[PDB]
Amino acid sequence: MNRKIKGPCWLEVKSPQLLNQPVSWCKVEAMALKPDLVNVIKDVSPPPLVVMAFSMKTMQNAKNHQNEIIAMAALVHHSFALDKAAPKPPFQSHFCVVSKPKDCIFPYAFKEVIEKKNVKVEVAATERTLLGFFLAKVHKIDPDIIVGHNIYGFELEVLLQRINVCKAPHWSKIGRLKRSNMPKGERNATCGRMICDVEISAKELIRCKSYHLSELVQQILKTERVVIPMENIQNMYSESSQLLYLLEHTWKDAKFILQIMCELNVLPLALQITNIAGNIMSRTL
Amino acid sequence: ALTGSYKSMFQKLPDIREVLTCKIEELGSELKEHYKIEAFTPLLAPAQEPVTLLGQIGCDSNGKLNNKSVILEGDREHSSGAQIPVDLSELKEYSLFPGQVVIMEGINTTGRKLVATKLYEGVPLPFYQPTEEDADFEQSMVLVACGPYTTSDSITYDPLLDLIAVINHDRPDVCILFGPFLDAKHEQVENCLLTSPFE
Repeated sequence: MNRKIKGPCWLEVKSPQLLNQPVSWCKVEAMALKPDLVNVIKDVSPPPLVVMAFSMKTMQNAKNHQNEIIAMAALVHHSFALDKAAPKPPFQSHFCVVSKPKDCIFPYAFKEVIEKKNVKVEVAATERTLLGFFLAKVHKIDPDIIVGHNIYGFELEVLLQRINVCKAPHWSKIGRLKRSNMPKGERNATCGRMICDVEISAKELIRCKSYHLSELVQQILKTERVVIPMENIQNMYSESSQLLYLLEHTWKDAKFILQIMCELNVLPLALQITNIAGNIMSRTL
Repeated sequence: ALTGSYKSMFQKLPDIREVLTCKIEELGSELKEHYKIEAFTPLLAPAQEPVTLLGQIGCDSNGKLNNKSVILEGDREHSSGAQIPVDLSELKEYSLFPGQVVIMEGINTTGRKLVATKLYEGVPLPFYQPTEEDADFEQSMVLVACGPYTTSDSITYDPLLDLIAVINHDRPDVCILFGPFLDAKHEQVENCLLTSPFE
């Protein structure tokens, strides 16, 4: 209120002091003694940002009712316009990874088939290595906006719980700020990065029978996505071909989520709504 | 407790809902304050860590309750009255019946089916605090009997006569007589063979 800041707008800071020790994972840091030292400048256009669309497959543990992440996939777009049309293709790179939770023995010659196909995929020995690789990748890509399905309620919470249980190094890599102690967290979990759930945004924009991913893709993109029941994937891990099929299906799901977000252009809508209202874009999304 | 006769035999579904949710919420507040429970969570919220859940037990179908045909129905202010099946396979010791308010600390990682892990024995109300006058009462004997006071195929009410005889002989202080006094299920009245009005 005091600085008359109305949503995302170019802010110019005078007398930027450089703090001795890093406080975040960002490339540049600055200091401000008083709030009055920073002013608002208007006549500038928004810069392009990085957008990463991610999707993962959890599985209830065989023994007793615990979710376990086994497969991850994510598409990246470094230079994503926020005022122009959604870039086509919506991405220029991606990465996927798979792992055996506790006893799902890898099918014979799995990595051999992977290298034979020469498709973009890496194999992680265990959930801990999977999460470590994911955190390293997200930090190296520093995506400003991370978009997914059911991130608000299911995906983000399970990701955080798995990271905490596995005690993966630098859990704070998810957010741009570095914190030593686990938080316990409505938005503190992803401090610095903009999480966008396609279902809530679609509910905001369009109306559908049910906002589940399959129904949304049907009503929006007029295409059908094959649903893989979680109960059938228990034996899925004993054969390389169908495991690669599952991985490619997760990649397809990530592509569908990204396409829904792009064609529904929820990002520019959020920009304009936040600018009109002046609130925090994260609260808008 | 009904000094007068009554008001109505007309029911309203929203008002019955209000009564039910008020009962659930009152029991819940009492149990929460007694057990120092951190905070309840919505029934449909998928939480990985074990989370205490409040609600009344109910039978899934219209039949007798079975050990794996049980659902939990929450309160409005926490779960909006949603229902969720509960699995008692992991639970060790329990004692449930339909419509009992419980706090269950099971783990629900999917949001569609809870699995119980511990049940909180409900806490009784405090006893009645006496006074000096109450202790100033000598021993008194109480009689209590419950009808019907006539055999299944009689109207002579001989059991009532025997009860009156014992009451006179013992001279008890206070006698409690429960109904029915002319049973509605009695074959004599169920066939409306009586020659006099019920009253």
